[PDB]
Amino acid sequence: ELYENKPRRPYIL
Repeated sequence: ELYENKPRRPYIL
């Protein structure tokens, strides 16, 4: 729904 795509693009790949 929101910007829940944060754990898909972690600071450390």
